[PDB]
Amino acid sequence: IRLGCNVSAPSGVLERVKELMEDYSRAPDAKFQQQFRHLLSVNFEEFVAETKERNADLDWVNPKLDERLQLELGQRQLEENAKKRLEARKKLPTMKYADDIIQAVRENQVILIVGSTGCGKTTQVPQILLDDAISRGCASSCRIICTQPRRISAIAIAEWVSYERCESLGNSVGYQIRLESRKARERASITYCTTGVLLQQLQSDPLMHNLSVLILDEIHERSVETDLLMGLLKVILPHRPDLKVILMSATVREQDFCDYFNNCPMFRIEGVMFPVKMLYLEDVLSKTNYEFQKRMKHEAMIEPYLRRIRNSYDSRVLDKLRLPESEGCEDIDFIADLVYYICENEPEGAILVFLPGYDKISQLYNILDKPKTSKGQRWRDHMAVFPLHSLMQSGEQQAVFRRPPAGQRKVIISTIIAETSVTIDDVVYVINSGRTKATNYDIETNIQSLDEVWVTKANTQQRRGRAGRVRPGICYNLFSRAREDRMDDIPTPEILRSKLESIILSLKLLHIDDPYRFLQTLINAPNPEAIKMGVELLKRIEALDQTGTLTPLGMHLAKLPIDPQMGKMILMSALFCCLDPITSAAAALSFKSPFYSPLGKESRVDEIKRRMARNMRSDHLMVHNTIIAYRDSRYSHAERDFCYKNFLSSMTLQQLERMKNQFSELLYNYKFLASSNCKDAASNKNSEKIPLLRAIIGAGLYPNMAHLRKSRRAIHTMATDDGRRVNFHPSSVNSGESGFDSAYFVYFQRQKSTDLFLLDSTMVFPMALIIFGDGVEAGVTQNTPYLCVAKTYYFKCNRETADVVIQLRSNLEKLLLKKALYPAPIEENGYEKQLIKAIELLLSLDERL
DNA sequence: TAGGGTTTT
Repeated sequence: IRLGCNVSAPSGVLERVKELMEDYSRAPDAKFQQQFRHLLSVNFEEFVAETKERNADLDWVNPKLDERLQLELGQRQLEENAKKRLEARKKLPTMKYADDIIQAVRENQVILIVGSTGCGKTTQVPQILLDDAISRGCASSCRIICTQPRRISAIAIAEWVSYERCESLGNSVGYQIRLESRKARERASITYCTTGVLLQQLQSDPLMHNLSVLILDEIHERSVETDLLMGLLKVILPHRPDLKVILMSATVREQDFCDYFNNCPMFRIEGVMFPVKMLYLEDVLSKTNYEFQKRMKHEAMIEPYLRRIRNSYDSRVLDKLRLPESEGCEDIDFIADLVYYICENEPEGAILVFLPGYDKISQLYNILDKPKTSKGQRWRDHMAVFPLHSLMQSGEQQAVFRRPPAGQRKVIISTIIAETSVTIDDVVYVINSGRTKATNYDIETNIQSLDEVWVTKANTQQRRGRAGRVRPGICYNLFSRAREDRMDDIPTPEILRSKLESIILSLKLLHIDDPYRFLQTLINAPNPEAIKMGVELLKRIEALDQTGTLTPLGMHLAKLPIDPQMGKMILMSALFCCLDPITSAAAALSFKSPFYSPLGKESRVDEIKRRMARNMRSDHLMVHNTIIAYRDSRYSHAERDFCYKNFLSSMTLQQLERMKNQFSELLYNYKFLASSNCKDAASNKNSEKIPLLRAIIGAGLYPNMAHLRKSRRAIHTMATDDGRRVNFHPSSVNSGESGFDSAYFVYFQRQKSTDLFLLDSTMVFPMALIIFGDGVEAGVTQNTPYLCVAKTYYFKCNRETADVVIQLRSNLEKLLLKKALYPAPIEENGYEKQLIKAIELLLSLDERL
């Protein structure tokens, strides 16, 4: 055993702590307590009964409202506002199956509608059902919820259906995404919402008694949420016979979902796109005649293939397929040539290039921007080149989607962001690398990695679709048909990659107490060892006890829309009066960071983050300081110049502020804060005490610790608590820095790409880990007295301080158990404040002088 | 010295 720095406290400080704890130890209405015990006493039968009396609103119908929307509908279908709209609707393929669909929903509880894009299933199926209920005289019985995976889609689709119905948004159709809603009228209505909104509303209505029809869309994408939702539909619908659900899918393994719902009726609706011709690597080379020069395991794939096409291609075209670099995007000069080829031949239209990630977008941007070849210098002035990437600004401006200036052709260099998330309408040509990046969590080594991999057949068909929204397009795939043959059908469904602590906790609020049982029933059941790992984390942070039952703390965490570790950090900041900086750290880690990474400016972005960090050695507090500067930028009417000079996204910052207010308002509702305003003076009496903020951050990120050992920009010898050598990710503020006041760090995410990096980190102090961690014991090892945390990191510590810290931890354990069970703000002049002050005192010993 | 992409009453 190695022994770290001494953490013993002075006599005078220890005496004040003993007095504070002894004043805390002379202390003698809980709606929450009653609800927590009620959840733990009832079995599932009682819980289904009890939720059916409490959610009874749609037992009530209004016949005069029914009668008036019926008559109003019949005559507004004689106006010429509509009836232009209505015959333009009838040109969508879905509307010819209108009556077959109405009849199928009436006769069956679950149906499935399969259709390619342009078929109108999302637009039309909700209104076919809605207008049928209104026509039949049953308007007020009808409440239609239709889920979508992405926030942008729920809005645009709702604004479209509202237009198709000659209404301002909010009367018959509405949308609800998180922290923004234009709600439809209460009854006879269609609401589009993200799947996550629906999932949060089960906590209050777990058997879906507040809607009459549920439509799940784009389920073939196998997001965690809709895969989760279908699992719970098999629990709910045996108890909701009147509820109608309509599954909706693209033609991507349609049959899986039909199989799941044992064999339900399945419609196939034709689509509307223009033909997109597909070329593979052998076809591109025979048209570009490009030549390369500056493992294998390749040959066994390509040489059989080269014999079955031998008479369909020139022999020299086939010999380039023998090169492993011809495949994918290993040679960017070859992608630049195919861009140059489309510019000379092959008439008007924008080019959409899919490359895996930032590094290879940067490469092809620079070859087209500052060409080395004369062929490319030819074309530099006649291309308007746009990189597209979720950390780049181009998506949140308006030029990437408008048509290019006269005499210039648009070239978009994009990651998979342009497959579904972002949409460009005048694209005619797609260059499909066939390579993207994916995250791989390995249960065996607990190493999450970011690897470049081949795309799936579902992927390439989506990319080919992006070429046929305007004209017949062309799609070039930079890989052979032999490579396509060995591609997977779909990407790994993401629930097999995710960690489950958040889901397991959410299930216990739906009275699904065994997660091994229920998770085994999804389409793709996760590794039961991942569940074991999720449960052990939830046991560690004490959201479940050691028999696995929900604790009072765990019930509050389950009700916060944020991963449960960061949920805990937010509660802590409510009881330790540092709420505004800590909810900033939490929001940013759950959402993304507000900094762009524009091309060519990486070293300048490094300076900005270094300056916003104010030398506090933490990526988390850096964000909070960025947010403090953004508010001052707005108070100053200098917001756009501030965002310009610092490479920050206004819209991300404005979203992080809506999230911090959501957290404080939730905490105010749960009786943990006196005020809902997260910048309130009383909730932030300690918000400037930097050592205390590292303590609360660590209380959330624990047990993700790392210890630093050497120096030299600088070279770091560092390792996580488990012994693996790590480094800070170069995008982190602590990469390469020299002279840390402490050698210990906490982190949210470890990731291997070129090395094992920490993507974010805060420098932390040993006494903070001791107070808020576990695995704390006192003893002697060489002949010196120690005190340790996680039984991993051992610190020299006198026996007077170790006696006080152990007794201080035991009172902190008791205080948290009380505030979870009987929520109230900590009163500024009471017994519980005395314990808090004891902790403020100890941690303050580590401020930089 | 490096950053696939969604999303939460």
